[PDB]
Amino acid sequence: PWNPPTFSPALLVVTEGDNATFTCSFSNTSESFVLNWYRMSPSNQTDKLAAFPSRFRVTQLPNGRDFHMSVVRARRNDSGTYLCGAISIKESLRAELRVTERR
Amino acid sequence: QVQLVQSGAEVKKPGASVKVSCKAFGYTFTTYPIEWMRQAPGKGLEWIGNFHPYNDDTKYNEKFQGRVTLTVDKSSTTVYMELSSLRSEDTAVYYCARENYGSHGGFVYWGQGTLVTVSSASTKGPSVFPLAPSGTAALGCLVKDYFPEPVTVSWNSGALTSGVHTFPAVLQSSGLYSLSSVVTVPSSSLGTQTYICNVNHKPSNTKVDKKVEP
Amino acid sequence: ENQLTQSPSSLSASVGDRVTITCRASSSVISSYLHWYQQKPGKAPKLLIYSTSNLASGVPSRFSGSGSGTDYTLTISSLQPEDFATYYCQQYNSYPLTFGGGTKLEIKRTVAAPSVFIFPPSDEQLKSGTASVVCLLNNFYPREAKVQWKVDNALQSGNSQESVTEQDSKDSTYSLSSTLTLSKADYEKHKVYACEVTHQGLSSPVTKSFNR
Repeated sequence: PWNPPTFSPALLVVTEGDNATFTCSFSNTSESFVLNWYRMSPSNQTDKLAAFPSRFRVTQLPNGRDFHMSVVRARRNDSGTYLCGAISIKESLRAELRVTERR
Repeated sequence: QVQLVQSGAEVKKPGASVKVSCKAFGYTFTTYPIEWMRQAPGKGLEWIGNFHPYNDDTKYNEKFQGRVTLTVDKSSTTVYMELSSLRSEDTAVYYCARENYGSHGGFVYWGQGTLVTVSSASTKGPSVFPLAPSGTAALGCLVKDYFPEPVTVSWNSGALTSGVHTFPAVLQSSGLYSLSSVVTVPSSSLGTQTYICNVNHKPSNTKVDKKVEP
Repeated sequence: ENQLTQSPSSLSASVGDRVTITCRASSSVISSYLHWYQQKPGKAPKLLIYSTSNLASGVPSRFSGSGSGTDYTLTISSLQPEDFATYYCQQYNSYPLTFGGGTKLEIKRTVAAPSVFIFPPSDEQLKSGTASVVCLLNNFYPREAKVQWKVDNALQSGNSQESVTEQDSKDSTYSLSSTLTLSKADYEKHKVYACEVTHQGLSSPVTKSFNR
């Protein structure tokens, strides 16, 4: 897969109720792409959470290369595997979210 | 090829400060949080807190809320654990560690640990006293009032290893360590053969032999 | 915090035997977030099992983990010599992270009675103003022993410290020092120093004494 987006960091750990913000990095060579944030489910399925251009939000950053993929008010069951994907599907590598129990 | 490299051991007086380093090799420094732990001698593991170089977020255990600062230097891919106002109780091996993909909170890679000894005691060599013998005879050497750990004890410059027991040091209340080293030998050898204990405490440059005689 | 409690804290078994270690959590833990470590002396812990039951990379399959809720276990099916170590459980369900207190796995062996020896303080040491009296229990199994001091028939307390070796690499026995620390003055005020040892491998207690 040539020039896929990256997604950082590899692991984000927060307590339930907190926000978590990943960064999808993608410099298109092609013009007109869409950038999707996805969740991987048990048997390797994907589900789409948000997109460029709900608790899940994508924002392009001022450098244009970068995109915050934000979760607001994380729940426990938000824990899991996430990635980003560009369409000029070129998939980023996977990262993880873990949402801890607030005692 | 991931490895975490920690700074060397540190002996400290009460009230002082330590800054232990944890430098990361072999991955993108910002991808994973660095976790800090400690384990007092023969104890069990206690979590201190963590630093995520991604976003500079810290999580601390309430125990160490104030006294510990975690900081980073991304340039050198190092996280630092600074502990202020050191107590005797903070005597421990301090570990850094991180997760890997899908360990769900299991720590896959660990630093080598940094022993931090906090004591009012100051560095000094042991006094070495015979434990004189008097079938099978026992003899030995008492190795008393040194600091910090460790010492090493051999018998007859390594020639005698059968029957040798050198006991873990115990901390006396003086804050200095003490141990004996013993060996059993044929009582018929007593007086005929020679038995010398070799005691080395490198922190004080102490190199003492003692002849143990009847 | 969610305290983790492991049982037992020391366990004994033979090469080729099975063992089961227990980790009970004070509150319920999602099983994905409970993990096991092995620690050999001097070295860092190593991940063994993650998410309750998955072997870590390069871990042999004689190792397995199980459980849920508050009750987790670890099983080694076929003890190898390299497996005598300490084992720790850990939780990542909530902050603060907690670890269990440790289970140390030791080598089971037949019973062996100690030989007991008693060492008076050296003159060399008495000049200095202190007197250490060492009682040695040598090459015994299992580890539990009762060592008592009498000075002129008075039971002593507060004033002795015990140290025990790790199992001998050859014969798997322990040895134990008990050291009574007295001032030269206190030492010189009494005559008979006795160490009495009770141990399962003995017929009845063994006493070693000297007169100052």
